[PDB]
Amino acid sequence: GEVCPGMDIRNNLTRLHELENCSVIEGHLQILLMFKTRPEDFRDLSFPKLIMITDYLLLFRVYGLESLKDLFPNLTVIRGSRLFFNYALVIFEMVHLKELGLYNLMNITRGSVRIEKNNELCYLATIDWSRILDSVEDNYIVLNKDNCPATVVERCWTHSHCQKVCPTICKSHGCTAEGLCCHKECLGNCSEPDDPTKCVACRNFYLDGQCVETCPPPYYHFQDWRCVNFSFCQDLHFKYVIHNNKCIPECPSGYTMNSLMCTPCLGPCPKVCQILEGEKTIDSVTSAQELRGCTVINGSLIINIRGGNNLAAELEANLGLIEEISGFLKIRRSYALVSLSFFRKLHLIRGETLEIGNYSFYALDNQNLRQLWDWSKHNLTITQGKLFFHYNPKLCLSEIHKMEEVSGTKGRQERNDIAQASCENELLKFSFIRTSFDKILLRWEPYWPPDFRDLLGFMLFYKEAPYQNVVVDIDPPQRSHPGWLMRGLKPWTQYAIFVKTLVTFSDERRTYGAKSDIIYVQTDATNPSVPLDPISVSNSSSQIILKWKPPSDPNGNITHYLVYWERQAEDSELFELDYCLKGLKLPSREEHRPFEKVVNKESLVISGLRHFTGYRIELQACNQDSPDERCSVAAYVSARTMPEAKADDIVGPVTHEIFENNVVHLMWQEPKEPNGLIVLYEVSYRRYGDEELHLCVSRKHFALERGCRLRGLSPGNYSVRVRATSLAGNGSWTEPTYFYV
Amino acid sequence: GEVCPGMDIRNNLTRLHELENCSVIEGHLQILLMFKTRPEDFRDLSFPKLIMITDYLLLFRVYGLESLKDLFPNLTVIRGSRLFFNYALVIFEMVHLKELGLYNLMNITRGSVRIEKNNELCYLATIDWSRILDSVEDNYIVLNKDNCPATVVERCWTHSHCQKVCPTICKSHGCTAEGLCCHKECLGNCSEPDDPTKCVACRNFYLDGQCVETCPPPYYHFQDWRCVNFSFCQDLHFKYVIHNNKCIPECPSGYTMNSLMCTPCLGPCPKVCQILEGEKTIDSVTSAQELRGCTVINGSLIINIRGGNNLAAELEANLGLIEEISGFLKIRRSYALVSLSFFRKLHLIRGETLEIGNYSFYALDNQNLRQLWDWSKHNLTITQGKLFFHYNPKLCLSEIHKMEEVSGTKGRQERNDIAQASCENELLKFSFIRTSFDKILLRWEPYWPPDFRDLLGFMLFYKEAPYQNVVVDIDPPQRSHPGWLMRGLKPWTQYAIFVKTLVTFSDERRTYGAKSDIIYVQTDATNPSVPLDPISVSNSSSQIILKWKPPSDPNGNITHYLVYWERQAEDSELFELDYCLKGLKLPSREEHRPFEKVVNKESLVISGLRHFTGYRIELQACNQDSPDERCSVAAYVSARTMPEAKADDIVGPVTHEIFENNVVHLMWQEPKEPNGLIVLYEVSYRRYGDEELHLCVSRKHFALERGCRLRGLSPGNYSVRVRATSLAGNGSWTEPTYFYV
Amino acid sequence: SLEEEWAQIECEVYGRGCPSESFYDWFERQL
Amino acid sequence: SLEEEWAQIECEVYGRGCPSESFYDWFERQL
Repeated sequence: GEVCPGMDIRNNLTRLHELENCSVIEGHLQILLMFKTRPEDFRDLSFPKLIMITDYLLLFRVYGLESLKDLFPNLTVIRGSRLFFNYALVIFEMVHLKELGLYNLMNITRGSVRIEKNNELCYLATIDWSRILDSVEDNYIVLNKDNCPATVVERCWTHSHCQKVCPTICKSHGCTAEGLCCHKECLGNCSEPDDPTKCVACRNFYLDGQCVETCPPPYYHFQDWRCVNFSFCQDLHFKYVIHNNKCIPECPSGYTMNSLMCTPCLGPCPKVCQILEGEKTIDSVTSAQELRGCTVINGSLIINIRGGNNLAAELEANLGLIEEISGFLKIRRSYALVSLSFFRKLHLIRGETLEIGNYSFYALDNQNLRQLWDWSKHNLTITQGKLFFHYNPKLCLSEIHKMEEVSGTKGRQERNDIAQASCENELLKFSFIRTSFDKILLRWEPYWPPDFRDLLGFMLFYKEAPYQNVVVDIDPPQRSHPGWLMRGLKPWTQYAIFVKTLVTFSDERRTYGAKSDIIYVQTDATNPSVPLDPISVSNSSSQIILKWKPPSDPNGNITHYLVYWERQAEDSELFELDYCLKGLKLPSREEHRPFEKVVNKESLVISGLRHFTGYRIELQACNQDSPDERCSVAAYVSARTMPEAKADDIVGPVTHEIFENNVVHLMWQEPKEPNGLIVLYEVSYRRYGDEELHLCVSRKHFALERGCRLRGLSPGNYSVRVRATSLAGNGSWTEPTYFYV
Repeated sequence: GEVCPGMDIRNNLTRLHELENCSVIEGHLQILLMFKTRPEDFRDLSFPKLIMITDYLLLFRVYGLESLKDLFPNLTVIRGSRLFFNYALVIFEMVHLKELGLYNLMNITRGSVRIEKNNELCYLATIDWSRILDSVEDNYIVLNKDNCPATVVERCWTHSHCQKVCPTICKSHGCTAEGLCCHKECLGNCSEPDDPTKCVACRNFYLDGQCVETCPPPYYHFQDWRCVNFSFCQDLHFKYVIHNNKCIPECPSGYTMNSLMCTPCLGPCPKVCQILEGEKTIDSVTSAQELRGCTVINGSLIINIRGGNNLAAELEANLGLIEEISGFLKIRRSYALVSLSFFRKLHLIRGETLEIGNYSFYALDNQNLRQLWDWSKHNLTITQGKLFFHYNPKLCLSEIHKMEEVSGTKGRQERNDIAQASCENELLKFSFIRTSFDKILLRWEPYWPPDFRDLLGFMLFYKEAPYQNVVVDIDPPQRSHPGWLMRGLKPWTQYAIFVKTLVTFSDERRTYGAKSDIIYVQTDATNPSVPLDPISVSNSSSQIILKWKPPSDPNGNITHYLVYWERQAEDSELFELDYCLKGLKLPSREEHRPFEKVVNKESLVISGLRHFTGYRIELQACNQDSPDERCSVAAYVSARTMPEAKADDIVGPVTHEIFENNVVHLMWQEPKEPNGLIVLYEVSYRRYGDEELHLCVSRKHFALERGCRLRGLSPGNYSVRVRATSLAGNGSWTEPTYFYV
Repeated sequence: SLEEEWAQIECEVYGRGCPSESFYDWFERQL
Repeated sequence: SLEEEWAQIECEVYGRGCPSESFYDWFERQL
């Protein structure tokens, strides 16, 4: 059959007759707005040749129609390549339709079904769309009048046609009247089962009367449903491109037209933007937004923005991507515009279209246009046309001569082509520069115009310039070298400074004055900022890891970090307090000092530290090493080493002395190297046949009694065990001393 | 004698001969730079008539002179009204002088003496300046060759003249050869003692050949040394004023010339500032600084500032104080100038001097001058001359017509006198305004020029205007009422809003567009800020005074302060902890709640509170009363009442029970209403012939034993006293319970 | 509130678009 | 430092005046 594009048939049924020879519609078919059609107009109107619709089918306001079983008897597959609001089948407001009648449709590859507001429409609840569409949750079929196989009730569409159901083994390939599955590449149905050439539709692609899963080279996929040779795509190109074996109408993003395959071309994609009759005036942000991404322009550009606000950033973002101009360039009546520097990629002007009077560049009524381009690094090329310069006081003959030399149009301009203003032709130099950590002194040679009265002072412009890719009034000097001093500069910062003189535009030839060159001056360094966030962790018994963040203000190139540490002595009150009573809630935690220089590092490790010993780590940053290091103030952090697990164990033989009156004197050797200090000693003694009894020996008690002295002890065999209580926790009980009294 | 002004004699000695008839110099006398004079020129050169010098005497580079005993024999008083660097006598670099010789000087009323670098000068250490000057600490007499009364060494000046010393009783009035004191009004000396008419000089003032302490009316003091009539001062005025009976050359600050006494005239003092040949051009801040305080100008003003920076504040501060202009006014080539509004007091232009061509007001080359004056409240008067308006695009015919109508020069201007620009002649209105606490919606009727393409959008200007004494781009509407919304407005703030349309200046008659009127819109109020700094003090036992500061953000008119209070319960652990052991360090410190509304007040008083009871005072501010008060979040402060001084005293009869085995059971009644709670009870018991013994009863002990139970008590007579220890401190001991066992 | 009204007027006079021309809207586009 | 030098040059070329014409200066004013 013949392949045809999509139609939008309305008003009259004559345009429908073009479907008589179409078997596949490469597009969408819409049928709408017939208020005169009657059922007598549709009795023998049929299009059995049509089978598959690529995009979608739409029916709207169709009067006189009652069923599609005659109009579209053999319509089988709706690919749904392009969807009408995610619908491949739209049946809206059918006043006279009584049934769908489409007894050959079996699969809708993409899209949903919307059947709404169709009065008199029946045989809808008997349609099983689940076997047609992979997902039917999006189907919107509401507000209607609503032998054959039965699915979860019988499925039917007409009084004579049942709903065909193929076996699950056949999948979506279809089945014949006998139920045998079609070919794996068959879609819809098959005149002969298991035959790719006999498929009424192709599941993946159609080529040479056959159904294939892909288009072999050199054939490329077309409309995601067929395969076409390169010749057809090329013919379509001349009133289409090739990319990934697809004859897509246009290349994707990031690709350029390589004379017929798309080729990557980085960001800037060479494209020919065709202007309406080759003429367009830019006056607003939205006007320039239409030129987004353009690189080659097939027309002339006229620039006239009647604004008043600095919109240079937006213009540079939108424009500046064009490299060649076919036509002429005109600039006129630009008030807010100050320069043409935002024309980033503007290099060549072909000038095929010229302004009247043989002009390629036109300039008029420029009230603020002082500079054209950075001719030191920007190059401009002009092919044809003459330059125009008139009524532009802000632009003087120096810039005009520079641009004429750059373009190469020296012997191309005649008379009258070229006719408060910063046009300092003369040059100034700086005589003496002195720098401080925050103060800068500048000195330049004095300048005197022929009429010294025209001089009205100087303008100094300063700004912080980290990169070299680039408002103070100074009184006129009295009638040697004028100078200035500034103090508001951050240390270790680069500032761009240029001085502009102030001259009076007299009635005669005004002395244009002298401009000083831009210079970059770096402020002197000083003491850096404090390194905050100091964390010191005892990752081991005697190992301390210290981490910190670099200071907020480097104030120069940081050379190193100066670290000090000092043993932190515990409170003396702990050596005199008694804890044997109730309330045993134990709180658990110039001179030269050992110093470290952390160089090219952000962490430090400290070893050889006593267990459970506090330390006051002091941190400073220094941006200087040999000459009297400039270091910030001290940053203090407390670090405590983890105590030993054995320092709390009592060692030494426990000695006991028995008096005549059953008085026991207990001598024990304390762990002379404890976990900081021992608050008290815990003793648990128990006679045979009795219960354990607890006792506490304080530091004062241990010092005065050299241990313990129990009095009034009953006869029997005792057991003596002593536990040393330190800050790290309870220690280990002594060996059981057994004595009989 | 005759009175003469000051002289500055130099080069030649001829000009000295004018001193022959001068007895009093009303000024200073300087004698300098004679390189030809010789001692033979001064042998009989004398001026005995001269007596007193008002300001000072100066001698410099006087060659040939050796002594002043002949030149100035009778010079007696140096008043020092005007001092040469605080010196009334300067004797600098006398090469040939050998002695001062001024044997008649006796008092220097004001100033010091400087005698430096005078070689060959002797008889200096013998001069006593203390009797001459009140203070001689400022005398600078360095680097020189250096019968008679003796003062702390004899005082002399020449080989024949002694230093006259008057008795202390004579003070500075002088004394004759007999030592008798002169008259009380005499100064210097007196031919006849005690005679005001015979004084060689007047201490206070001189009048009619007599010395007086003040000038009686109508005579006024002149030069602080004499008295003159009003006729003399008036004659001096016509090539002087009267103020406080003083013929001062000029009136003091804050006074005006009342046609001949100075009269107060508030700040603006009417003064005639005479311009050099009646012409002056203002182009700089220092140029305008010369016109500070001027009110009436006798000349013409030309204004042309070739600057580029907004210096309107400085110009308004300096200028704007002038009310009348005798000459013409010209404005030309003003770039940075935007308006003439800073001419605060400029009302009348006399126009006596006119620009060539019969022009009083000239205007030319005004590149930014958009407005002249606020003609709604500012009035301008032009007497003569014609207006000029040319090459001023920023000023249009509307302002010109307004100023012509205001001045009253309608029928005074001929042809050619009057010839990107904000000149919106048409008016706009706002259609709908909606306000929120931080958001404002504006709506105005659409505007369409005859050429809608010329419209390029709208400009909205907003600023916070607390007083009515007074930058957003809006896209053009599509081809009903355009509107805008803003959200960055503080609550309860007034903002001034006016919308300006954007139109294109076409080649033909440009449509000037329409401007919208300024409006003031106040943002809606909201919940105010938190009232910080809450201080609550128990000024009494049950009185709490609460003070706070108003919230930082009122967010409306604050209606009242909402205050809540709640009893703060103490920690329960204090009711279970035992404190009888060592370590007696005592730490000393929906629902409806009682609320208060502080209205028109910043402090609150709370009564009826239990002693030593904590309270959590909650404070909020509300700018609303009836309709669902908008109150800020709670601010919490802790207040503790001062405890009672008697609640810690134990009351009730102390009971004791004696057992058979000398066991004592003590029952006491605790102060059921204590200062918060009682931590423990302190008991001190002492038998006769023994020492006091201490005991503690804890809360647990008191609860379990219902008091105390002492065991093992020796026979004798005991004394029982119990003290209750509360948070407020130690209580009062119980009555001494005496029992014999 | 003010946000919804501002959005409504923005779509009414500036045509940024609170409504997107939908399945329904295309039909009265044809009428 | 830089402040004293800046003041010196200010009085040297702009004549704001670090020195005030003194007792001495008036004499060489006459010479």
